[PDB]
Amino acid sequence: ATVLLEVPFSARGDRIPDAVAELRTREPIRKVRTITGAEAWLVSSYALCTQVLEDRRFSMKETAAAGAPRLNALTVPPEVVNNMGNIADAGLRKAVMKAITPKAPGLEQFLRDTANSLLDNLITEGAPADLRNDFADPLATALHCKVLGIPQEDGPKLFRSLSIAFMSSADPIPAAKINWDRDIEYMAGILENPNITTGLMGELSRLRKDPAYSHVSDELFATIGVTFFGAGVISTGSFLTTALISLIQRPQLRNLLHEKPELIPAGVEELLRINLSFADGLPRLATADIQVGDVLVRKGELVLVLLEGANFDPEHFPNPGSIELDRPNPTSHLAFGRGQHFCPGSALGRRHAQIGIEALLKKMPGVDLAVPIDQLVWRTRFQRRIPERLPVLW
Ligand code: HEM
Ligand SMILES: COc1ccc(-c2nn(-c3ccccc3)cc2Cn2ccnc2)cc1
Repeated sequence: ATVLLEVPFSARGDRIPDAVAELRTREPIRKVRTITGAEAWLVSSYALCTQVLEDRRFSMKETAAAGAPRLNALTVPPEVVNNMGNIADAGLRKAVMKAITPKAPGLEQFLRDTANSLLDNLITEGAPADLRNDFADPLATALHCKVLGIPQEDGPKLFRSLSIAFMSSADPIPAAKINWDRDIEYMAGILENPNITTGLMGELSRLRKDPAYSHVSDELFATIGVTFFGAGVISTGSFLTTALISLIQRPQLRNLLHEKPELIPAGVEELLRINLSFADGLPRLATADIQVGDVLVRKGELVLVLLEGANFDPEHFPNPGSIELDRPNPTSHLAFGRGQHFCPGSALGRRHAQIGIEALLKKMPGVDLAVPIDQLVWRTRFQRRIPERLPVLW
């Protein structure tokens, strides 16, 4: 006898398990057991993943309900699971989304300067260099301090919350509440700090004192800062890191993008499509009985939308494991989700990766792994898949 199939299948971010394609072909929605012991429906085809994400009766907010089957333990207060809904109800969605576009004058040049300085320091120190800890993550942290309007010198401490905040744990995490409360206190202080006049926090600070927002809570304002810093930094740092592995693995593509940087946006779009950064399916709780493929999902059941299921589906992306810069449907992947909860930072995440890669290829055109790929250490029980270190030479 065997036990019910357990998710996640693998913490490795450098290869997709053969099991994904087998499930997609034979059982594109099928029952699995999560790390908490709960049962869930794992959805692994493009067509069914899109159906789930585009039907709001598969609810994000209700995943936080007491007694629900859980993918993993909450690491934030349950109301924060509905963060974007709370932002919209407060009348803040347009202002938040304007503050986090990569369009602020000087932002791209800031990103370019920061990337180049980080790379110069690695060259001075000599190979091997760690492109996660000493390039991709600092670049993500610096970008998000700039976008939020907060001091660069505060970035490192805020960053150090993230290896716990973004755990994917079977049980509640005591350190997560310690760090959450401290970071909330920090952002609350930022809102009262007269030096903070730019970026997302500068704008929130002004709206907070505007009569049209006098009954929006100070807790929500601080929460926006904590959640956008954390989600943005973890997502961009982790995506860039694993994208760099996929690029290093492909010397022909590396050289092409070095020789024609105008193709970097199309290359980043394919790197997004093939990215394994999300460690778990996206969770949703059914609020009605809904037919998904051959399965009638019942009200109250947990559904997990496997992004690499959709993004490697050959019915939608032929030759799915190959980076092709000339696909006719290049942005139709689900790397940023789909529907009501589509990533509000998508443009910023694209630009972070594009500029980081452009700078790396100019400074280190011969970049290559400094260890055999099987020597990378894949973080476990985390909401992203990332190597603990990414050692390179050039
Ligand atoms: C390449 C980088 C990024 C990737 C791959 C990514 C991926 C995603 C995905 C897949 C979702 C949907 C989650 C779901 O539907 O359950 C999402 C949502 C979200 N992302 Fe991103 N993201 C990235 C960058 C960013 C940045 C830069 C920010 C903020 C500065 C950000 C903030 C958020 C937030 C707040 C949500 C929740 C949206 C909602 O619930 O409506 N992300 N992201
Ligand atoms: C729906 O927009 C969201 C945005 C962010 C989060 C989230 N922020 N942080 C976090 C960030 C910084 C410090 C500490 C915690 C962790 C999560 C993800 N998480 C945990 C439990 N359930 C979801 C959530 C929603």
